[PDB]
Amino acid sequence: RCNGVLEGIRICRKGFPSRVLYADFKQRYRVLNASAIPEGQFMDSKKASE
Amino acid sequence: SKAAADDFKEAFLLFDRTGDAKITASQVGDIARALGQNPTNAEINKILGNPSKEEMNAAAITFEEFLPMLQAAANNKDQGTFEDFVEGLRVFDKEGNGTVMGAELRHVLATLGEKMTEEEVEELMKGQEDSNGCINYEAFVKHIMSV
Repeated sequence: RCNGVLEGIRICRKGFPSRVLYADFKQRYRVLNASAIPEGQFMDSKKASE
Repeated sequence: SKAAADDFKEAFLLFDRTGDAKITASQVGDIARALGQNPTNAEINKILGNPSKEEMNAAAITFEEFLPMLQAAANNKDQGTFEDFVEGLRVFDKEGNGTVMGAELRHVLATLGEKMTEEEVEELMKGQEDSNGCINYEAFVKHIMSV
């Protein structure tokens, strides 16, 4: 509480809880529009998920 | 329901080697697959045990138990989605083209999860993998879903 950790969580939650790392995002979900999501993830580790 | 498909009873006469109209419990997994049902082997195992049925001791069957077990497996055919089969193998190899290196698919199909023999793995790759060592799984999963 006194750290700021709990306050950073607060401010976050005013917020977007779950946050996926891009590769961790590719792999697990490529399969959803398989062709177009795989291309995105492979073509730009980030731009992909996009 | 009949739609009463009486050809399931005619196929039971093609799998019973004694002609007495009974099929052992060890054949029921492969005959559900030959009637157009793909229950996983753990599912076929569970159901059996679930019903205090031991596949470890001698077994016989009657058509009156095999018919309702095929009808209990027939609801699970909604799990056979080809989007997830092609996307599984698309996450298994890099680049934008559907090719698994030969030995990657052979060792994964024999040792990961439900063990497929390497004889059956070679019979499922025979023709779809050429001498480049690259299995095109777009046509490979197409031909696996043709049977």
